[PDB]
Formats: sequence, C-alpha cells, structure tokens
Amino acid sequence: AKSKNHTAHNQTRKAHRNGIKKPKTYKYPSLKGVDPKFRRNHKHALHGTAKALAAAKK
Amino acid sequence: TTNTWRATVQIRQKVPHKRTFLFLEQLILKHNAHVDTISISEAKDGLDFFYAQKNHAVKMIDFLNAVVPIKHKKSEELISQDTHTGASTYKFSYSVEIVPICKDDLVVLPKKLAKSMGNISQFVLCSKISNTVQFMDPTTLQTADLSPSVYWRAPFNALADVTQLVEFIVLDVDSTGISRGNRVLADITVARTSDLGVNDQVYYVRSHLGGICHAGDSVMGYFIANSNYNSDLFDGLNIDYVPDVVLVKKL
Amino acid sequence: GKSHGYRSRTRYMFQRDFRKHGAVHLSTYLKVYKVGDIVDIKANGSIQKGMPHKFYQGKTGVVYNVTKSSVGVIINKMVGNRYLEKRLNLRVEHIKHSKCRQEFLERVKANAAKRAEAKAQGVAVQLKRQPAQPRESRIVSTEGNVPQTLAPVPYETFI
Amino acid sequence: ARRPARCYRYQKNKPYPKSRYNRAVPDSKIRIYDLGKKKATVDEFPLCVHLVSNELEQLSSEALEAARICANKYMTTVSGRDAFHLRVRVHPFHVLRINKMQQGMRGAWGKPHGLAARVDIGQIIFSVRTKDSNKDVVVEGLRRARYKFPGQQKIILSKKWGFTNLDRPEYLKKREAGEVKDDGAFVKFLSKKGSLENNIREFPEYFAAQA
Amino acid sequence: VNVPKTRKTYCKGKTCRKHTQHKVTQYKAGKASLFAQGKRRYDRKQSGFGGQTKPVFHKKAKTTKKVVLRLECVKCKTRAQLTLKRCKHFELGGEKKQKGQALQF
RNA sequence: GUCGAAUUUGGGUAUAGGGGCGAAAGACUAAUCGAACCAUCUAGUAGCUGGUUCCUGCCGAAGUUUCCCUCAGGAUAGCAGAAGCUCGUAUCAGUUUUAUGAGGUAAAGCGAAUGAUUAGAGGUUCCGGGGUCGAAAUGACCUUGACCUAUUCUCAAACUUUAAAUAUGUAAGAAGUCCUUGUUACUUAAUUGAACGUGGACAUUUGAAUGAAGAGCUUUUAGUGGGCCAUUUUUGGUAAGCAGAACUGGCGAUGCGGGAUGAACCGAACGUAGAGUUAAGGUGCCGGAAUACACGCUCAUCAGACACCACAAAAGGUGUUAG
RNA sequence: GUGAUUUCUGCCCAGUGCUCUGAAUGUCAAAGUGAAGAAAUUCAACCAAGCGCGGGUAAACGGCGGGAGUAACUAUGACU
RNA sequence: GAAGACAUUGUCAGGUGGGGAGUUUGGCUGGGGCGGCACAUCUGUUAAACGAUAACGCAGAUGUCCUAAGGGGGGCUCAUGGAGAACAGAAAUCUCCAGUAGAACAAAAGGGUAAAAGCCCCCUUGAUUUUGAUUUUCAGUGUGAAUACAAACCAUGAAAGUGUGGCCUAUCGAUCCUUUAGUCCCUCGGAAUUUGAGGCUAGAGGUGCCAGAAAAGUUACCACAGGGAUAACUGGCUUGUGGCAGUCAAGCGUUCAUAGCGACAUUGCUUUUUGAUUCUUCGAUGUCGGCUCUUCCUAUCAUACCGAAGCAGAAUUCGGUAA
RNA sequence: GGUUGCGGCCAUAUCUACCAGAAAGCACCGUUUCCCGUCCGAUCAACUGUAGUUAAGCUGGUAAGAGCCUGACCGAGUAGUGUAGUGGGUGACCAUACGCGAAACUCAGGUGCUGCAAUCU
Ligand SMILES: [K+]
Ligand SMILES: [Mg+2]
Ligand SMILES: [Mg+2]
Ligand SMILES: [Mg+2]
Ligand SMILES: [Mg+2]
Ligand SMILES: [Mg+2]
Ligand SMILES: [Mg+2]
Ligand SMILES: [Mg+2]
Ligand SMILES: [Mg+2]
Ligand SMILES: [Mg+2]
Ligand SMILES: [Mg+2]
Ligand SMILES: [Mg+2]
Ligand SMILES: [Mg+2]
Ligand SMILES: [Mg+2]
Ligand SMILES: [Mg+2]
Ligand SMILES: [Mg+2]
Ligand SMILES: [Mg+2]
Ligand SMILES: [Mg+2]
Ligand SMILES: [Mg+2]
Ligand SMILES: [Mg+2]
Ligand SMILES: [Mg+2]
Ligand SMILES: [Mg+2]
Repeated sequence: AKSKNHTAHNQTRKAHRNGIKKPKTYKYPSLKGVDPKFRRNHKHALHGTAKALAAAKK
Repeated sequence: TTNTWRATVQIRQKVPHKRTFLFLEQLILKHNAHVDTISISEAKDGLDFFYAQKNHAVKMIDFLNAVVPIKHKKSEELISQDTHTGASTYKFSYSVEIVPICKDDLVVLPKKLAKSMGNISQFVLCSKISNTVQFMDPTTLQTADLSPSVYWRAPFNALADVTQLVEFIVLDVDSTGISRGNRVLADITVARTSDLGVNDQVYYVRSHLGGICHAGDSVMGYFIANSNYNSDLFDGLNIDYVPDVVLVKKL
Repeated sequence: GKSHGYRSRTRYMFQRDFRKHGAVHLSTYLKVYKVGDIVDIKANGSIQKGMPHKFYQGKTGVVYNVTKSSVGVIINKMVGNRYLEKRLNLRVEHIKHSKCRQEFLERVKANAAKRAEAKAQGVAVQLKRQPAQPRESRIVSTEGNVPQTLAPVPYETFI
Repeated sequence: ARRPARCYRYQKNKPYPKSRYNRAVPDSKIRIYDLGKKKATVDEFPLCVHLVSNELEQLSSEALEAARICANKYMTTVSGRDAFHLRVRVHPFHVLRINKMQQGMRGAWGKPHGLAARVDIGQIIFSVRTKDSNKDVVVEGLRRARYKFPGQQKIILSKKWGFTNLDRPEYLKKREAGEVKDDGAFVKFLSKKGSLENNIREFPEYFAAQA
Repeated sequence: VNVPKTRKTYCKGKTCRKHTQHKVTQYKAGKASLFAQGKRRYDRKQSGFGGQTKPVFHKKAKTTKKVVLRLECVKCKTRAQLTLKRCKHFELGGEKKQKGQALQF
C-alpha cells in the first residue's frame, strides 16, 4: 500500500480554537543578550543612585 | 501497451571513473554482439540494453561472461495470463555488475586471501583485468589470480585510483637479475616533478618497470608518503615494510 | 532529494534593483539608532555579512541592543498556535527607520498645541480622528453647463 | 505516429517551448509562412481579409500545413498565382508530450511528440491582401481552409488599408502629401520628432507645399 | 594540502600567555596497551564458551581521516593540538606555489 | 498383473524419535510423520483477528508536525476533558479605517537585456564560397550566406525594463509627552552624551471604527496519528468514480424539508407541545397547492420537458421564425 | 559410480577437490630459552602439524571457445 | 611370548571439522521482484507575487579542493570589436581608439562585485586562546552551518579601520571502548614511597540504512497470525490502442472531383481487443476448451420487395426497408 | 552671480555633435640636487611660479538630437482580478451583479537642485 504524504488541511482550524495569542510585554525587558560593556557600567550606575537617595532620605 | 521491449540487461559498475566500461564499449564493437537490441538507455553507473526476444539477451550475457568479471541475476514481471495457452506474457530483467577494481589501481588484499593465492604480499597492483582479475607485486615480481566467484563472496575495494597518480622523473636504473617474462626488478632512482626544480630530495625504489625505463623519462605513480588513507586492511600492514613510492607506468 | 538551504527560493528577493548596483550611499551609515526605535528589515544583497534570513524580509520590529556596526532587533514570529519572541543581529545596511512612527510623534506635538491653545481661546477641544463622513447637501448650477445626453453605442468590429 | 487531434485540443499544461532543458524536439510541419506575390508594393493590394478564431484552443502544426496548401491551391488556379499575398500569423512553439512506452505509472514522464499553437478568442490566424475586384476568390479560398481546423472561426473584411494600421480614408490623407514613402514590403511614415536634418534626407516631397 | 613546519601562535603555558614560535608535527595513534580497564573487561567476557560476545564493525563508508597537528612552544616546550578538515593528501615542508608555471613533459 | 519362487504366510525374537527401518516414495514407525505419542515447563509470546454486561445530564475530537530496522506500531507536539487559581471592566479580536512597509504571480513586453523567430528594402567586401573578363592585382562585373542600418510576423514553467487584484508586517499613547538636574568604573576634546532615576506640569474626547456570556495563569490526563468529497488554483496522465498538492466549506461524528431513489448538492443544523410565518422546491392526476393570467416560439413514421446528474459532436436542410 | 549382450569409450591436471617414497627457512600456539627492570611486565630469538611452494591424478567434480588466413569462378576447410 | 620408558591414559595449546547445533538473511515502492535513492544534503523550477507546501515531477550538483585559492595594504582594468607595426598567415609580441561588464571570482546553479570581491606586487598566520548569547532546520532537542558582541594575544596599514578560514547559499557524525593535550591537579578507603590503574576539561579513531543492529540461500514437502490497506479472474469508471461511421476533396477512374475509389486533415460512436486503475470479494462467487440448450442484439452472409451503376444479356458491384 | 576644497540626493546631473568663456581660481605647462619610483622623471616623487598658453581639461549655450524624468477630459474603466446565483453554453468558454483596477501605446512639458568653508571687477 501507499500512504498520504502530507497536507495542511484542518491545521488553521485547530490553531484558532485557543487564540494565536501574543507573548505579553513587561516594563523592564531582560538584559540577556545585551552588550557586556554596557551592563558592566549599568550595575554601578544603579548602585550610586540608590546610595544618593538613601543619603538624601537618611 | 507500455511493456514493449520484453527483456532488459542492466549493466553496472560502482566506480566513479570507469576504465572497464570504456574498455567494454570498445570490446563489444569488435566482435559485435549488439544488433538484436531495440534501443539503449543510460544510468549513473552504467547503461541499459533492451531486447525484444529473451534468447537475444542471453547470448549477450554469455558474451560478457567471456571477456570481463561479472555477477548477475534475472527476475520477471507478469502482464497478461491469457486463458488460451501459449501466451502468459512475462517480461525479464537481468542485473549485471562489473567488478570495481580497474586495470591500474593500487590494492591492499585481505590477509587470508593473500596467503592462499601463492602467498603473495598484501600490497599489490593490478595486471590485466580480463575474464578474471590478476594482480602483480611491483617490487618482488609475482602474479596471482582472483575469480569473480572468489571476489564476490568477500568483497573489498581499491586503495587509490587512476586519479591519484603523480608525475616523477627517472634518473637511473640499476638492474639486479631476474626476468621471468618482463626484464624485471629494476632499482629505479627517481625524483618528483614538483621537487626536481626546487628543493633537494631523492627517492630510490625497486620496480617492475625495468625493460622500458630510461633516464630522464617522466613516469607516473602512487606516492604513498603523503597519503592519509582510511582502509582497515591497510591499517593491518607494517607502517615500515610498505614502499614509499610505487610507479604505475612510464610516460 | 529535497533542498532547504539557508538562501533557498531567494532568486529575486536579494536582487539589486534596476540601475542601483554597486556601492551604497553614505546616509545609510550616518543614521543613528537608539533603543526603543521601530525599524523595517529589507535585505541589501551586496553585503553578505550580518544578513537576515529570508523570512524577516518585510517584517518590522523594535531595537533592544546597539553595538559597533550592528543593532539588535526583536521580532514576533508566529509558530503553531502562539507567537515567539525572536532576537536578531543585523548590520545597519539591512535596516531603516519606520516612517509610520515618525508620522505618529508629529501628531502628539500637534495635540499638545491644540489643547494648550484651546484653554487660552475658551473651551471645546475634539482631538480624536474621525473617519470619512457621508457628504452634505448642495445646489449644483446648470448655468453654462447644461446636461449632455449620452446613449449606448452600436456594435462594430474593426479588426 | 499521430494520435487523434481531439486529445491535444484544449490549453491544459503550461507553455513548454524548445530550449536548453527540452533540447531534443521534432521539426515543425509548416515551414514557409508567406505565399503569393510577396515582393509586392503597398499600393497594389488595398483590400484586406482575415480569418479570425473564436475559441481558446490549440491548432497543431500539420493542421496549419493542410489549411495553408488548400487555400493556396484554390486561389492560384482561379485568379492566377500573383493576384494576392497570403500570410500566416500563428507560429507553433508549444511542444506536446506523449507517454509512449518499469511499470505503467511507476515513473511516467512523456517524450516529445509534436508542435502546436495556442490561439485565443479574437486572434487572427490567416491574412490575405488583394485587389478590390478580386474579393470573392479570397472569401471562397478561406472557406475550404476553415474545414481543416478544429473549432469555430469566422472570416472578416477589414476596414484597414492592406496590412497597415490605417483606415481606408486615413491612408489617402497621408499618402496624398509627402508623409509616406515605400519601404519594400511594408512602409515608413513621417514623425514630427527627431533630427530635422535627416528628416529632410528622406521625405523630400514633403517640405514643399505644392504637389 | 601543505602546511609549513613552523607556526607563530598563542601559547598558554603560565610564563608565556602570548604569541610564540611552535614546531608543528603530525599526530600519531598511540599504542593499544593491555591492562586498560576496557581490554581487561573484554578478555574476561570473551573467555569460556559462547563465542563472540561484542559487536564487530564492518560497513565502513569514510575514505579520509581528519588531520591533527601537534604544536610545541619553543620557549617552554608545552604542547597543543589543532585539527584540520578532511583531505586525501597531506605533507609539510617547502613545496611552495610559484608565479605561474605551465605544464611540463 | 503374477501364480514354484528375489514366492506367500503364523508364532518367537531384535532394532525407539534428530532415533529406528527404507529393492529410495521423504515411504513407514498403532486412522498421527519434511521429525510419533503422553505429561510437565505453560495462563509460553503476539505491533495481528474476535468479544468486552445499567439509566439520564453537561462538554466534545483526530487522521497533522519531528524522530524511530519506522510505513497494520510507538515516542513527541497539536486538538479534548477535568481540577482549579489570581483578579474583575478587562485588555484583547480568524474584522474595517487612517498612515506606512514588504512581494515578482495574473497581465504586459520584445522597433528594451537574455534566448527563440517569418518576410522583404537599403547597404558593406583586402576577408565562407561560386560563376563572368583574366598573366596577376589589397581588381572589376554577376551572385548566395555572414555581419551593419532603419523596418516587419510571432513567442518563453526554469527571460525581463513595468507590474495588479486577493493574501501579508508595524503603528494609532499613562508602561504616555513635556520641563527640571541627580547617578556611572561606559562614552566624549569637553558633565558632551548614553541608560535608569528624583521633583514638577498634563486626565475621562486619554488621542480611529465595531464588538466584547469576562481577562490572565497553572497542573494533570483520555482518544487520535488508514481519511474522503465539493467550488476555485493546480502538477503527473490520452483519460479515469485515477495519482499528488494549495485556500475555504463539508461528510466522517448528522437527523429534518427539497433533488423519485443517493455519506458529500440546495435549504436549514434537533429539549417536550400549541399557534402563526416562510426557506429550497413546487401548484393536470398520482400529491398539499391557480387545467391562474400575459407575449411569443416549435408538430418530430426516435418531439421535449429544470442545477450537481446520469451524455452527444463536426457537417448539413426553399422545415418554419425573426434579423 | 554405471546398469544384460554387441561395439566402442576422444582431447583437457589451469579452476575445485583428493593425493605425495618431493622442496626447505616463507608463515607459525601453548610451554620452554635469553635480555631489560625493584617486581608486576615488556621485547627478542627459537619453533609441531597445517598453510604456501613443486610433482601425480578425469570409469574425481567438471570443461571441450574466440579471432585471423591461403588452395578449384565460388562453397566445403584437408591445411597456416 | 612380544613390546617397552615409546605407546596408553590425564590437563592445556594450535590445525581440521554443514558430520551436528543456534541464529540471521534492510526500507521506500501505482502488488511483489529487478533497477533507482526520491534513505543525509545543495541551486533553479513545480510553488498559485509574506512564510510554509506533495508525487519513483523536471533540469543538475555533494562525501572534495586550497599556506594561499586564508588575512591586511598598494597598484591596475576585463570579454570583445576597430585601426596600425620586417619574418608573422584566422591565432605569437608591441601601439592606439572604442568598450556597464557582453570577462574573471577551485567546483552545480542562482545571486553579488569595476580607483573591486577581478588581474599583478609587499608583509603575514585572526584557519589562534577563554567560554556564553543568537539565526536556520525545530519538539523552538541534538547534529551541521552561520551572525553579532565580550575578555586576552597578534597580523596588516601613514591612518580611519579590517581580520575568530575560503564573496554568499552544500562539502558531514552520539553513548560504550581506545588514544592524545591540559591541571601535572584529585583517588587506589590501616600508614607510607615508587611503578601501574582510575578520574576531571578539550580533540581524534565511525557508524553514507547518515538521531548511529554485528548477519547467506532455498521450499513445487511446507506451516501459523492476518490482509480485499495488496496481485492473479467477473463487474464498474476510462477509451490511448483495436473495431466501426462521418465531414472536406488534392488526385485515380481512356474522356470526367464524388458510378466505384480517394491523400493531407479533421468530428464521432462502440465496449466482441488490449492497456491504465485498484472501488467490491482472500472466515473461498469453482479458474481454459469442447459437448448440450434457450433466448436476445444488428453493424444483413442467404432468403422478400426495391433504388443506383463505366446495368445490352448473363454474371457482378454500391445502397434502402427489414433480425 | 563666477571659481576652489569637502559633500548630500546619485542621469532633470548621462551620451553625440558644434559654439562662447572678462576677473580671479583651476589647469595644462618648466626643472632633476635632495626624499622616492619606473624598461622609460610617461605615471608616481621632489623643486620653481620662474619661461609660456586658454589649444585642451573645466563651466555655460545651441540640436523639430539619443537617453532620462514628471504629468495628462491619451489608451482604459480596456487587460486582469476578490466575492454571488438551481445564470448561458454539449463542451471550450462567456455574459451579468457588488467591488478593486494595470502595462505598452499616444500627447504635453522639462534637461540638475542644494549644504559647509574660503575667495573674486
Ligand atoms: K496457548
Ligand atoms: Mg498517515
Ligand atoms: Mg521429491
Ligand atoms: Mg500411519
Ligand atoms: Mg489471557
Ligand atoms: Mg456542543
Ligand atoms: Mg505610502
Ligand atoms: Mg515572472
Ligand atoms: Mg518564482
Ligand atoms: Mg449536515
Ligand atoms: Mg431526504
Ligand atoms: Mg433525479
Ligand atoms: Mg432528435
Ligand atoms: Mg536405472
Ligand atoms: Mg517492505
Ligand atoms: Mg512562495
Ligand atoms: Mg579571496
Ligand atoms: Mg508435478
Ligand atoms: Mg481495494
Ligand atoms: Mg485511492
Ligand atoms: Mg455458486
Ligand atoms: Mg438497419
């Protein structure tokens, strides 16, 4: 015997039962895959601004 | 009705560069066994012959058995099955395989095979490629035959083909003695064509090419010193009893 | 057998347009990209390094990273029954700013001008866009413009 | 060799011309396309008649061959062999395949069979240009050629002068001045653009205003 | 292919950690050796009655080995390995490409 | 057939299962033989066939993805149920608009490149070759092709300057815009930028339309992994109730009215009843409903009579009807 | 193995077998021998039959071709 | 009497050993076999202008080659055509004008490139070290291939810069086992030293049936579980081929297209041929021919009555109503 | 406005053929000791603004020029195409309804614009 090889029939119908949903944006994206030279400075930037506000609101 | 030809001979050969097919195409013409065919088609590693009658295609295979090493088999396809007798109407296909070791290849033989056929060394050239395959040992002249029945039951392949030859330049030939039929065992002093101009290096090797070798002649050969093979038969050798340079032919 | 290489079916898609071969013009390199900028992806065929896959031809996305001679674009690709967030690394030759977002920022400045001017003038704003409305009544004159009578023409061959 | 023409009637497959992929194809049955006095000037044969198709079909090469002979044989014997100019406006480029014969369908791509044309609704097949008095011979000539083809086609008397793209009175307006000169078979016209120096090299009867 | 005998490359041998001269050679096998735990385990299992216990490979398709090059820093004699693509031929020394020579003989 | 023996036959005795016996048939060895019979191991294994026991209620599929000595089977993703949990006008949407990108199919084109292709007219010969006048000529006088000039007939799934429709990406704001002056080891010639901030200003016309039996999130587990039909686009084939794809709708899992009859066509999707109204299809009788009305056309010694559908063509006719 | 009688039983020992009052330094296990080492171990020489080499054998298995020539106008193919 | 430390007997080691035992003897597939590889990959097209997309569809390629054909910098312009220069001619070398690429770029094809990515020179090892992120195929696993950075160390260039192999799209491989480089670091568990062995991090030895078994035939003496998922036979769909009938009319028929014939073409009917297909049947529809016996069809061989003829008669030839 | 250096968009800027160019600037142009490079001071290097020229380059103008570019009550609402019907037609294909809508061809007009710095009867 020989089979049926391939089809895309019904596959869109199945897909639209549950959404085709978007992946949800957030405030602050992940710094995964961002320039290392940028991050290595950005760490020390946020350390100083907290110490400034801590010294201000001491 | 589609099935017109009614017998096929599917000849084939496993080698990328076929000397034996080009030889066979020349040999078939001389004696001229072709004529009864309706047509000829081709394929990757050989070519197809189509015959009206079954007895026309059997003469061809008997002719092929005469002049070249082969293996073959027939199978059949049914079509009609007429209930009035004398015509079931079958269609036949003969699948012929030429032996892949060509005329001038460099071959490592299997150990048991080598011990049986005259106690010949494992590291050999081919000689003649007729009805059966015959080998020669370029250093210690010697010969040994191998029939298709003995080949096919335990098949092996060539170490290096005609496309691996390299150009050398002969400087002197010192003869030692023996001559069974070819004025043989010549200690050929040779140097590489890419080396003759620039660099100093000389290779000195015993060779079967004694009767036809002259100083200053360009000779072709296998240069085993720089080749990384991957044969297990070759892996079972003596990384030091093996000759540095082997020369296949003059020119 | 089948064939699904990296640049399969891209005969015309990385072709160079008619009479636009050779070196690229310099404004391509002087355009500045910050993080958060919207950018369109069109593949220049003459540059081989830092080239996008054929799928991303036409697609649009946001910048997340800036480097030496490249930027980090983030695109949403749909696969199966969901979208996946995919991260690219393209050289500046295969990229440009989206003019849709440029048009938008102009409209925000305009709204700030309207609302500030409305308070000084005296109430009533109305700042949303309205779609094309159904048109009003009018009186079209026939003075020096009397209707010309047409009729369906007869059939002729001329071949 | 030949199958019936009913098999290769309709335009089913895509255009399959002779090229570096097809290569080995048979020769066309029709060979010469122009007949009659084909070294004749434009002023000699004003009256034009067409044979227009009315179906989306395929005319084979050998269908045109017999149709071309039949129309020629009648028009030569009746009115003389130099009283017309017949032109065939359809060349067969489409190659037809045939499944002439491991098994039936286990590997089945057809060999080249023969050539054919691809005619559309409103496309001209034959064209004849003749004298004014010799109309009836031309119409009756293309009648017998109509039987050799498949499908339905109709003969039409043209309003144009000869094979030119100009009406009966329109050609007279331009030729009465110096605005037209004879090329050989067809004709060349004046154009208001171009270099004015070599517009006077040719058309010396124009640029005068007299006769 | 045809690599040269010498090579100036990155050594990482404490005192070095920089580009230095390396002597290049071709990597070679290393002998089988019994008393390796696998060979000891194999010979135990193979004894007695039963015959061949382990599989024995036959169907081989590859025709060329990958080349490995032993490098060796001349300052500190600290070795390093470096692998090349597959090739039917391999040597190392002179034999340079010339200007534009035609064929001879 | 043979019938005085290589004859026929009783009783006793010997040969036992991978063994015996065999004038050789794989014959015979207790109706069992290309490996007897009995008991046990043994409920041997089976991706294969057959069966699988009460009622109602709610929800409700799949024949597709990748990998496997895989193709009558599995794992994996998908579709389905169940349990919920965090919140509560939500941000979303098999949709349109506005703005803005991306594409090389249909068409068109070849007096535009590439390749194919019919005809003449004008030229060019120190130059592919013949003839005419020749001692030869980088000579003339005739000629058939090669290119050159402006023309002309016709084409292209694996040609193209141009280039649709349909389908397709992004945006249409509070996680926003503007002002003010803090952090840093990054960056700049430079407290210049860069990124993230402090403090202040801007509210329900808060920044197109329509909708929203909520929005978001998690765990777990069933069946399924032979499909088929229809319009349009389609490749193989002379074609097929044939083989293989593309988008949507169906049957499979589905009754009901219609097509006489029919898985898929048209209509329309089902709790139990009453009344009204229609769909598709019909209204001479079978058969519920006008042997209604109106203008025409046909007479057939094979009339014709309702989509899918159950066939008819080229070619002809002082048959009759209009042009 | 062949299968009464009668009359015959051609050529072939390369291949596969079988064989041998033949050749000898080509291959070759265990134990034994020597050297290296603290020892476990390692490396070498030595070496039975068999294998290989050489002879015999077809009422052993079996096989009995292909290409060229010249003589009688041809042909046959006695002959090369 | 013979024979005698040899035989014999016991343990180990080599040879021989279908006499015997156990096992195996790929997949896809218009039935199976043969062939092929559509089994791992790459270009164009099929492919219906996002992406995705099938057939034993079409046109072809891959298991390599390269210390430069890799990296940086400098100089320069190609294919071809025209016009010239002793030997020198269609082709040698030199000069000038034209020249948008019509050349070259290791190899299939498609893209790309002109003070270069092409040709010729100078200098070189970035075809290096440390490990993470991302794209493609995709389960968003592995394998291969590729992209952008970082931390060192270098190459080249006056410099900006460029460079982590080949201008881009193909050129390749797990666990177990062996072996190499590194730390020369950890362990041998009563405590030590030296050999030996075992670990940790990174490569190589290979599985082309390419996510990776160690594998010959035969059954006409055969067996079991199944299969109409699948052949051999009726039936059904189709009608290329076979059979039968038209149209047109260049020619044949002494004379004359059509008494009778008829080429090049073109439109059909039939299921008495044979293919193509695989819908029904493998818990069985008895598979050739002849004998026997009934009925139906007409495309009429004879018989009835007629019409044409190159029909004088005779004998024939073509057609009509007729089974 | 003319010219120079550095540009942006990359033919409205290109191509072919003739014509004009005061001032300054470009340019050709002169020399070979030095650094430097060649078969050759031709190119490239250095030196002099000296001996001389607008003859070339360069900038502008002309041509019922070739090309290129923008348009149009040009062709054409044509070709094609999404949606619909128990519409037509034996078929091949074709009309209608609700929408979207090209290209060639024809005619008209055009033939570089502009940023930074310096300098000019
Ligand atoms: K049982
Ligand atoms: Mg399936
Ligand atoms: Mg038997
Ligand atoms: Mg019995
Ligand atoms: Mg049970
Ligand atoms: Mg429900
Ligand atoms: Mg726009
Ligand atoms: Mg196209
Ligand atoms: Mg395409
Ligand atoms: Mg339904
Ligand atoms: Mg019903
Ligand atoms: Mg019905
Ligand atoms: Mg009728
Ligand atoms: Mg007998
Ligand atoms: Mg199978
Ligand atoms: Mg596509
Ligand atoms: Mg390169
Ligand atoms: Mg029998
Ligand atoms: Mg079936
Ligand atoms: Mg089927
Ligand atoms: Mg029965
Ligand atoms: Mg009848």
